[PDB]
Amino acid sequence: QRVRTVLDMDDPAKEETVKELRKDINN
Amino acid sequence: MARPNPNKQVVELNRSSLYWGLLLIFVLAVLFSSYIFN
Amino acid sequence: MARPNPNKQVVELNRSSLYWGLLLIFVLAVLFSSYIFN
Amino acid sequence: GLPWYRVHTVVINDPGRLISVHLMHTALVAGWAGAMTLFEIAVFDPSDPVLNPMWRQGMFVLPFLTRLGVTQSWGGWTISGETSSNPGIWSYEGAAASHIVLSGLLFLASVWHWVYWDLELFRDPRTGKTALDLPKIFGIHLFLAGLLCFGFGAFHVTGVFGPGIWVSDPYGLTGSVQPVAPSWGAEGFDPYNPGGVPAHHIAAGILGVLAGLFHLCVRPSIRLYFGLSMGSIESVLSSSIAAVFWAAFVVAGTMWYGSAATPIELFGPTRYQWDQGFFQQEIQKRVAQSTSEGLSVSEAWAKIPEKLAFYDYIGNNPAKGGLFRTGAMNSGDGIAVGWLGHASFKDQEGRELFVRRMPTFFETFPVVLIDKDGVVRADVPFRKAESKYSIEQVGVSVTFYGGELNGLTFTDPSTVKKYARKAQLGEIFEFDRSTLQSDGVFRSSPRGWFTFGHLSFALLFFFGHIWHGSRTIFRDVFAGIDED
Amino acid sequence: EVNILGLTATALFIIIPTSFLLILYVKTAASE
Amino acid sequence: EVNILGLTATALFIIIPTSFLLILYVKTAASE
Amino acid sequence: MEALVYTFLLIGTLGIIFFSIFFREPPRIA
Amino acid sequence: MEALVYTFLLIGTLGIIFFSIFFREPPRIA
Amino acid sequence: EPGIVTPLGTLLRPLNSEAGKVLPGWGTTVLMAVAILLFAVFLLIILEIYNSSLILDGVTNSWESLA
Amino acid sequence: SVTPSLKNFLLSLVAGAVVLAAIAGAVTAV
Amino acid sequence: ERPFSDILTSIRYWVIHSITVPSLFIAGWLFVSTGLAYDVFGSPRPNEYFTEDRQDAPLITDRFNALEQVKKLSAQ
Amino acid sequence: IGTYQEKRTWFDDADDWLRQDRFVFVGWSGLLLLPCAYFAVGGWLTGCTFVTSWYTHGLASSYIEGCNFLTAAVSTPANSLGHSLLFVWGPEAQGDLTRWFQLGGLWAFVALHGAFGLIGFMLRQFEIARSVNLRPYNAIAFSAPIAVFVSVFLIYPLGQSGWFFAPSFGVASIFRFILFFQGFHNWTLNPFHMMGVAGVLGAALLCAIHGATVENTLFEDGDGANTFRAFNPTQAEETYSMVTANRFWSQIFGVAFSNKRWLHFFMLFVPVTGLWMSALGVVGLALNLRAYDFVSQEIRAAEDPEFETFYTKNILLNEGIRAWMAAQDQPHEKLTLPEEVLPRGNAL
Amino acid sequence: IGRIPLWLVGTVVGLLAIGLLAIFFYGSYVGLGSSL
Amino acid sequence: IFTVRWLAIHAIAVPTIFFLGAITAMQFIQR
Ligand code: CLA
Ligand code: CLA
Ligand code: CLA
Ligand code: CLA
Ligand SMILES: C=Cc1c(C)c2cc3nc(c4c5[nH]c(cc6nc(cc1[nH]2)C(C)=C6CC)c(C)c5C(=O)[C@@H]4C(=O)OC)[C@@H](CCC(=O)OC/C=C(\C)CCC[C@H](C)CCC[C@H](C)CCCC(C)C)[C@@H]3C
Ligand SMILES: CC(C)=CCC/C(C)=C/CC/C(C)=C/CC/C(C)=C/CC/C(C)=C/CC/C(C)=C/CC/C(C)=C/CC/C(C)=C/CC/C(C)=C/CC1=CC(=O)C(C)=C(C)C1=O
Ligand SMILES: CCCCCCCCCCCCCCCC(=O)OC[C@H](COP(=O)(O)OC[C@@H](O)CO)OC(=O)CCCCCCCCCCCCCCC
Ligand SMILES: CC1=C(/C=C/C(C)=C/C=C/C(C)=C/C=C/C=C(C)/C=C/C=C(C)/C=C/C2=C(C)CCCC2(C)C)C(C)(C)CCC1
Ligand SMILES: CC1=C(/C=C/C(C)=C\C=C/C(C)=C/C=C/C=C(C)/C=C/C=C(C)/C=C/C2=C(C)CCCC2(C)C)C(C)(C)CCC1
Ligand SMILES: [Fe+2]
Ligand code: NA
Repeated sequence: QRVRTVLDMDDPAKEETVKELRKDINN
Repeated sequence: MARPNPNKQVVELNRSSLYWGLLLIFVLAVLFSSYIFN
Repeated sequence: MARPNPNKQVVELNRSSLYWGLLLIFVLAVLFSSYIFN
Repeated sequence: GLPWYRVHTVVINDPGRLISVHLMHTALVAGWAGAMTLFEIAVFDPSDPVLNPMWRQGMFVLPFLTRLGVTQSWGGWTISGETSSNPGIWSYEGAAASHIVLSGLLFLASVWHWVYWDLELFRDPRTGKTALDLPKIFGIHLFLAGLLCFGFGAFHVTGVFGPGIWVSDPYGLTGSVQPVAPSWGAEGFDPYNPGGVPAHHIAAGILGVLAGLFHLCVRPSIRLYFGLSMGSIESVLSSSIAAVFWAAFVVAGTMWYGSAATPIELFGPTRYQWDQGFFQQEIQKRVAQSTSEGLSVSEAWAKIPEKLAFYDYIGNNPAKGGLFRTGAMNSGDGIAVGWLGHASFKDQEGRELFVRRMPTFFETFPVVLIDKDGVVRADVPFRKAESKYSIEQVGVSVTFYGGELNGLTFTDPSTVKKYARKAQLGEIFEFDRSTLQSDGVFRSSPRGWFTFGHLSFALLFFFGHIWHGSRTIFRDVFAGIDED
Repeated sequence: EVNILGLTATALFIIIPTSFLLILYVKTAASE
Repeated sequence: EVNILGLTATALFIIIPTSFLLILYVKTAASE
Repeated sequence: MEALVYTFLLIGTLGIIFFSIFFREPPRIA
Repeated sequence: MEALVYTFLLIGTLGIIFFSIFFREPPRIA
Repeated sequence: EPGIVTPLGTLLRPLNSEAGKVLPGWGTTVLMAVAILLFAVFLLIILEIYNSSLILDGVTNSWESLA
Repeated sequence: SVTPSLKNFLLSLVAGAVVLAAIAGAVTAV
Repeated sequence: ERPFSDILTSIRYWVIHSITVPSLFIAGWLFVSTGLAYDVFGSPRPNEYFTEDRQDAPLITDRFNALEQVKKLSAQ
Repeated sequence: IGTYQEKRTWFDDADDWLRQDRFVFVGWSGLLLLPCAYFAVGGWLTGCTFVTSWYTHGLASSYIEGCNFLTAAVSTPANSLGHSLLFVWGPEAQGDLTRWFQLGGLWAFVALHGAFGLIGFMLRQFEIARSVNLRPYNAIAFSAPIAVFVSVFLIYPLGQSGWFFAPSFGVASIFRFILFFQGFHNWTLNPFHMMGVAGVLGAALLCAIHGATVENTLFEDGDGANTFRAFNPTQAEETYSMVTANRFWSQIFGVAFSNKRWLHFFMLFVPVTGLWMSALGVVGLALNLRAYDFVSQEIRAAEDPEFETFYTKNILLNEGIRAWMAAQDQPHEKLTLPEEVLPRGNAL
Repeated sequence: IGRIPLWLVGTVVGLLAIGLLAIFFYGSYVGLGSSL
Repeated sequence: IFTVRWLAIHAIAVPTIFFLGAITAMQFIQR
């Protein structure tokens, strides 16, 4: 549900996640 | 008696002996494989 | 083109080639046995 | 005499003996297929389809058997865990026995073609010498290949007569062999679209039939005949080796990167699936969607399937084994028997930490537990003398919310360090290391072994194609110039 | 599974005497 | 407790090509 | 394998006796 | 065995090079 | 020197009865080159689709493609 | 529709054809 | 045949090279000194490595919007 | 084509123009070799001079920033780009040249053009050997550098996460790649790499021995103190004493060459075989299939606190390479590691 | 043809190349890359 | 002239001279 949170949930474990790599311009 | 060996002989194995040897080897394997695998 | 085959050839392997083959086989075994046994 | 590396050149100007040695090779390959299938059936354990699948057991030819339709065996089991219906003659062991019988028949045909090599069919009618009409042979073979491709794509994979192919969940949870409707749009060129394989095989079969008819009806030009040496069997050898190593590079690439023809449930997960957080992202999205609908986070994790958590584990990474770490994946780190759960870590004051996962390149990785923002907040230190992040003083406790460990909160830092070290590998799983006397180091997947073998074979056959192209372009100087 | 000791013993007991007999037959038939 | 799979692999990789090369050398030297 | 070795040995023996029957050396001297 | 195989392979290689040095074919044509 | 005359061989004899027969000039080499160029363009199309260098409306190039 | 990546790919095909034509012109010259 | 042992000795080669080689050298010198090399090949000036928003090593961290992101985090 | 009429077309005229002896040979292969090689060398010399590496790797790899010839390089793209071909017209560059640079597009340009230039160069060797009616053993020998280039700059990054892990075109970049293979791959322990090392060392061995032997058994063929004027290509006699060379190396080394064919074929064989084995090893490393460990040694060291070897020392050094290199080596991997978790010994 | 000596041309070109290499080595101690 | 030799040696020589002038200019660039 929370797209903002799940990104911050799994990126500390793994920063090469697809959702972190895509649309990283807006971050 | 000279440079070559006078006792030089060759081994002869015809097709009947080849068949007998192959049959003996395979039949021995058939008989004993059941006991080797156990 | 007849009952015998004109394409029949024999294989020649002199002592230099035998030594090279044995050396290659044993050196490959020396190199790779440490990894096969691991 | 002949050198040891030339003993097969005797069958160059001998089509009958060339057919005989082709039949010998074909018999050896079919016999290997049958024997390998029976070995894998003998060493296969079908007890746990979810947590001990075939790719965890080092199964090489069983994924390829399964991919085209056979699923149940003569032992009454099925790899999907379903109840076995009548397998018919085409089970795993049935296909293996058919391959062995075919190998024996090809062996007998090879013996016959070795003895009877002077057939008039191999003789030129107007010159009397021995010759092969290679363009016409190519036309016939291309027509047969087009017919086979069209039949395999129109009847087998579409399920109008055959069983279909294996299609699955994108996350590899639910999958089976079923018919696939062809996709004639641009989506048919989508590599992961299963519908693009029947559309391919139909269209390529039709085009191959048309091209075979064209080669049957139309002779080549004289300039092209002399340029490519179409009267030489060495030239077609070089061209065939070129096409074959092209196809080997293609299959190695598709196996490594994953495709619709390379299912996860059959060949294991992908190193890019591990690197890109595919299963991890899906698991976290499922947990977030469950907990956003008013669900406690001990039972939102219990809704997570056993198979998905097993997929989210670096020990299943194909790019994690070794060149001489031989054998099954189970023989490396035990047979998985259960999911311990999702290790959630908290500090003394209370905030969620996340263990930084091991990347694919690393044989070893320092154990750190960082914050949601991205700041290192704890770790398992090396020096332990000036430690300002060690768990013993930070106060990191693990909670767990899964199968065997659902509410067991461990505040013992000695166990917390061990659980963090298990958490950097992905989802923590319980393993049995005494059944197979397991090693400890991770092994490679059949996907990785296939890719390595075929890439090595592809480079070797690139060299072979270069050598044979040299031998056929330079045939006169490889024979002699006679002082001119 | 797999009795690899029995497999090795059976395979060697098949391969070694069969190859020995085949080599003898080939060298006998080559030189009449 | 003996890595006999590695022993079998090493022994076969030694025996088979050495015997093959020795047989070729013997049949080459027998008929000049 | 267990049954595969037995099947292979049995069909090898059958192939040997088949070759002995049909592809034998032709009999000479009586 | 572990070290016995390594010793066997090393002394086999040494015996091969010894035979190559001493019991080689005599060098013909230059 | 009559060879070995066999029934299946004399059945399949016409398919091996015109070895060495060629066409004068360059033949259909122009059409062959056109087909090769079209094959190269198509191979580049599928290579760039699979490389995600050619984004298409219906192609996603991911495992969700088989969702 | 026509994706910008597809339009760029077709323009690249046209540019490659132009480059090959220029190479052919240069080798028919000199 | 002009085996290069007569072209270099001739002054006809050097009357057309006494201005051509220095002209190319000066062209490269002005290409560097005018900032055109930085402008064309995208290399930053020594004062344009770290902007105000970021003081660390930049990361592309995007593929399909890499042009937009490099436009955002390059020198304005 | 068998004394046929062979009516002349455009192909015959272009054929006659291309296979003509000039200052530089062009041929049909020159339609690919000359532009591809020229663009590859020009792209490398441009990236080493003007194109920065600040955006992709976060470093300086050009002469315009303060790097040497041993220091500047054409750097690979970012791992975020993956295995993207990075065309100037592609969805990433989007027709922009100055931003097709500083994104790693020039690395892909140089790599693809170098691969096709190598293809064109072996085609050129084939064509020249066919023109002079000689066997293409030069092309057969050149198959091994092309195999090394393919397996290293294409197959290994294609098996890894992306072109970022490919070797950047340079000197210090290649040394980075080499130390990366030492720390992360244990490439020295790989038997295929050992075979490649043996091939190259034995090839240099053969080159030095053959040159020294030929130049030391030269005969007189003249009266002056300089033997180089003594060589005359018109005479059909051999310029050096094969019998004397064979006896010298037979009494020095134990074995010696007796066939010039076998000697020169061995000189051909050793480096090609070595580079092909090293190529197969890099293919193995493309999928992280490594000869990294010896399981018996690891188990014995785990259960034995006083057993160590140079192998264990090598593994301890590889761990240090990985941990101390990854943080500043892979910026996409974002290692904010403290220096109190990194493996550090005593004092040093 | 032969108006100026080939050895003189080679000497002048060598002087220019040595000067270029010397100024390249000098530029490693000043400006960018000088580590100061 | 403008033959294949001329085009080849000029495609080698002109950018090398331009780049050598560029590098000599860059030797005097200071921060
Ligand atoms: C390209 C084809 C291919 C591929 C991809 C695989 C892949 C696989 N096989 Mg298989 N196999 C194959 C062909 C193949 N096989 C063939 C042709 C045979 C018949 C001989 C077998 C027989 C076989 C058996 C009996 C078993 C496997 C097993 C396995 C799995 C375990 C990993 C492994 O292979 O160990 C490691 C692989 C290597 C170490 C490769 C060696 C690397 C090079 C080639 C070594 C060089 C040799 C050297 C020059 C010689 C000197 C060594 C000497 C000193 C001994 C794996 C998925 C095992 C399994 O999991 O059970 C199902 C199993 O027990 N295979
Ligand atoms: C009656 C014939 C027959 C049938 C029905 C089968 C059926 C099967 N075989 Mg098989 N096989 C056969 C003959 C047959 N085989 C013969 C004669 C040989 C000896 C050469 C083999 C050797 C063999 C091996 C080694 C293996 C099998 C395997 C298999 C199983 C899986 C096949 C698969 O998925 O791989 C996929 C098949 C392919 C990818 C083939 C693709 C063909 C390429 C792409 C052609 C491209 C070039 C072409 C000329 C281009 C044409 C141009 C176009 C325009 C028309 C399957 C049950 C596998 C197995 O699991 O063991 C049991 C396996 O490993 N077989
Ligand atoms: C289907 C592909 C194919 C085919 C039909 C051929 C056929 C032939 N090759 Mg060739 N070649 C190939 C691929 C192929 N090659 C590849 C991929 C390479 C690169 C490694 C080469 C490199 C090569 C060279 C350098 C030479 C040939 C030569 C020859 C000719 C005689 C050699 C021979 O067989 O004697 C007998 C061969 C042996 C006894 C091999 C020894 C055993 C090897 C080393 C290991 C055993 C392999 C194992 C049992 C099964 C592996 C197969 C599988 C893994 C693919 C023959 C017509 C020779 C030639 O040009 O003729 C004048 C020659 O010198 N080939
Ligand atoms: C002629 C030699 C040659 C060769 C072999 C190459 C090869 C290559 N170049 Mg390159 N290039 C060249 C010259 C060449 N180039 C020149 C002279 C320039 C300066 C303008 C460039 C500038 C350049 C750039 C800027 C880039 C490349 C790139 C590339 C690579 C990918 C190109 C691609 O994917 O598009 C495919 C090309 C084709 C498919 C060729 C088109 C052939 C068409 C289909 C022929 C159809 C004509 C037909 C008969 C018309 C009649 C029909 C009509 C009557 C209806 C590739 C390996 C890219 C790269 O390196 O990737 C990083 C890239 O960025 N090149
Ligand atoms: C680092 C080692 C190395 C280098 C630099 C090298 C270089 C060369 N080898 C050649 C030939 C050969 N190499 C051979 C065997 C070998 N060569 C070896 C190792 C090397 N060979 C080894 C080990 C072997 C034994 C197997 C043979 C048998 C030949 C030849 O026939 C040929 C020759 O005549 O020898 C003098 C030359 C012709 C190349 C050419 O014009 O390609 C044309 C294509 C070009 C120029 C484009 C390719 C560009 C490359 C691949 C990618 C781009 C790289 C940048 C341009 C530069 C980057 C530089 C940094 C990395 C420092 C070239 C000078
Ligand atoms: C207790 C014990 C024993 C301790 C030992 C422990 C231990 C460390 C063992 C060593 C292990 C070992 C064997 C390591 C090697 C493993 C390894 C890396 C194997 C590589 C195997 C392999 C197949 C590699 C492929 C690459 C390749 C083909 C390399 C081959 C290298 C090779 C044979 C090079 C040639 C060597 C050499 C001496 C050249 C001969 C030169 C020669 C005598 C020329 C003389 C000569 C010159 C002339 O010019 C003329 C005119 C004449 C007339 C003439 O004569
Ligand atoms: C005090 C003396 C010091 C020298 C002692 C040490 C020298 C050892 C002898 C070299 C090895 C013999 C090679 C056999 C192979 C052999 O003798 O073949 C014989 C061959 C002679 O070739 P021909 O000239 O006869 O070739 C034409 C033939 O085709 C026709 O007959 O020798 C050579 O190839 C030249 C020398 C190569 C020698 C390469 C050295 C290989 C290194 C081996 C290392 C072993 C591993 C390490 C040990 C564990
Ligand atoms: C006659 C007959 C029959 C049949 C029989 C049989 C039983 C057969 C078989 C067979 C078989 C059962 C086969 C198998 C096989 C195997 C193979 C053929 C293999 C192999 C090998 C290889 C090729 C390898 C390679 C390699 C090496 C060298 C090492 C490792 C790695 C690698 C892979 C690289 C019957 C009675 C039914 C009926 C009819 C008649
Ligand atoms: C990029 C690119 C491109 C390409 C281009 C080209 C192809 C060109 C070039 C170029 C070049 C090609 C340049 C160069 C450079 C060079 C240099 C910079 C040099 C040098 C230096 C030095 C230092 C030297 C030294 C020496 C030696 C070593 C030898 C002798 C002596 C002397 C001393 C002289 C284009 C635009 C298409 C587009 C895409 C991308
Ligand atoms: Fe020489
Ligand atoms: Na220390």
